[PDB]
Amino acid sequence: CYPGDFNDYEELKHLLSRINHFEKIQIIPKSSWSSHEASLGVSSACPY
Amino acid sequence: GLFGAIAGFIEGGWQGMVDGWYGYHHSNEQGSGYAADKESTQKAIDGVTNKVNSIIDKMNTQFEAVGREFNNLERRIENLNKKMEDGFLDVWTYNAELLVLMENERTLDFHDSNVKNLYDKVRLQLRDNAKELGNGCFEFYHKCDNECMESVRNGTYDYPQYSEEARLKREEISGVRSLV
Repeated sequence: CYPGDFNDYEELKHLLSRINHFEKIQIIPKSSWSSHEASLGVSSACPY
Repeated sequence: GLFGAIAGFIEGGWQGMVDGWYGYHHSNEQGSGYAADKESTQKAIDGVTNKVNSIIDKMNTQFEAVGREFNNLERRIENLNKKMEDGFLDVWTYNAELLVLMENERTLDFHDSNVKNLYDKVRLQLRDNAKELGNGCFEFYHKCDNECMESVRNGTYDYPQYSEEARLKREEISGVRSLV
């Protein structure tokens, strides 16, 4: 929705050809962001 | 199968005919005995030998696969390579099977006529002079010794030499004398 490109996109989808199930786990909590501001990375390009 | 002979009216082959593929068995005053027809076995071998070398020759250009090495993020042409070689190796494996399956049918039927064409050869020489006994075998009217067997064996029998002899026998086992 925010435009650009997905580097090596097809090589991935192909790798997704062999996978039957994901499990999304949390590697970096949004809460734990230190001395930056994680909350205000939004854009009208991507409306919810 | 197709031609009528092998596993047909000639019920079963003989174990006694050791020297060749098709042949003769006779029975007369002097002896009994088997004798392979070499001429026409040798012609059948010619044709099978040629069939075998026919294939061999036809698959010297068959698809040779030398390998290629591939990267981690080239994964999907690595695959394209694998799809291809697996592809061709399926297409030629099919071919090599189907050809054999097809040539085997043709070969077993080749013998089947070989035998029958032999029989019909014997038959066309000996005509009225012999009885078609109906199981692969003929009994002669005129009594025919070893030297005369050969002629049938080597296809130069002489009808008009035993004619009377034979047709004196036809003349009588027709019960035609029995009116005097």
